Amino acid sequence: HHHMKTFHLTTQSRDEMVDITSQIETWIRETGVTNGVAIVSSLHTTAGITVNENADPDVKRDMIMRLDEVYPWHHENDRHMEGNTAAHLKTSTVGHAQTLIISEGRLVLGTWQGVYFCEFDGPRTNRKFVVKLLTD
Amino acid sequence: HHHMKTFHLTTQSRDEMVDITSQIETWIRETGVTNGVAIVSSLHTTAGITVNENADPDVKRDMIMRLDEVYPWHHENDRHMEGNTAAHLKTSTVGHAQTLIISEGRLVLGTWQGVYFCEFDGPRTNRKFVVKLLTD
Amino acid sequence: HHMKTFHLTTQSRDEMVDITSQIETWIRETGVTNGVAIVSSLHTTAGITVNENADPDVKRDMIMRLDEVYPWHHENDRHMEGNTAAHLKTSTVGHAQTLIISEGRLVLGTWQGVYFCEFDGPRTNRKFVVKLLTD
Ligand code: NA
Repeated sequence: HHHMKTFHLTTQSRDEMVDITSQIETWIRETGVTNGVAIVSSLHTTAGITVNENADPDVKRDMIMRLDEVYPWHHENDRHMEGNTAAHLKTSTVGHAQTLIISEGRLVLGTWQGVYFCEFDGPRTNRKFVVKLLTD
Repeated sequence: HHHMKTFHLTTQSRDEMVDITSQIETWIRETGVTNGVAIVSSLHTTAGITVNENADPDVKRDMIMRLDEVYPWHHENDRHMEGNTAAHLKTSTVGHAQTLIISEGRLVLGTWQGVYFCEFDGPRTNRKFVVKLLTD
Repeated sequence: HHMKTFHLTTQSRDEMVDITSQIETWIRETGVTNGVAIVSSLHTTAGITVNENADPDVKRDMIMRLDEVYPWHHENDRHMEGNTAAHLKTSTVGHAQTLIISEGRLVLGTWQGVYFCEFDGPRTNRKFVVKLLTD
């Protein structure tokens, strides 16, 4: 498996930030990797990956709200037939992937940092992200 | 071998998203790397790298259009007299670099993911990105 | 395992601090020649970016534009602490950046420097980490 695993999620609304930290960690533990990096990569162009505050759900609510204002869903100048241009912008804005450091078997994250799958075009039943580990 | 290759682009307009997936894949094949990661990095402060929809050109058109509204070219509060502040914002917003996973001698990309060089201050004759592979 | 923590004290709400030289000094001390460096903020309100390292007006303008895109005060914010805008700016530039190391130097274009982006200062003992992976 080359320390690579695909994870599956079902999302429940257009916009959703799903904390995936524990899934990543549990799987690092399973592989036995102690030091290196983890690449966490959405397989989608309308859902991304970010790191942000892990405790107050109002942070992620406010992130979703602000991004909805920065990139409104409807725009008169949009040409992309599918209608989900805003989700493509949001995905490129937070990133499709994040690179995390692994030290002594743990993700190197501050106390309040968690890893989120950022759904911008839900609800969808088939969402996926990949985690790939590289060891020192 | 260092598994690092630099690529040259000439861009033809202020804003341009150029699909560079083939350059990256071709270099992976040439190096014989089967599993690991690829770091794709712009050498510029006014062009970045992103992963987004790789089939409908209207996605790229709309991305450029939306970014132009988020970061208008002319802004009364700008101090940077060269006049390309907006390009600097766009570059930091999409990122100067992306990290991709390599599995079975190919990039791990979802169905519609491609890698784009995002020119925000063209046309320019000597744009560069670097592809660095790391092996398992 | 070539990982080091660095502390910074920031001096205003918004500050872009050039950390390039600090990263490069670590690399030189470890003797790592080729690989990658992962530069990662430990904070949800400060990020890491790569941008223009010569003209201070670029980073002034970056801070200004970000403050317009994500205004500090917003009637619809529910996060009562008041620093929502810092969270958005952090996710927008990124909490971390990956840099290539070649011949003991960061692979950076002429005007490219690495910045710690404070969006909720001034604070003491802001931190980032640098992890090196060698070929
Ligand atoms: Na970003």
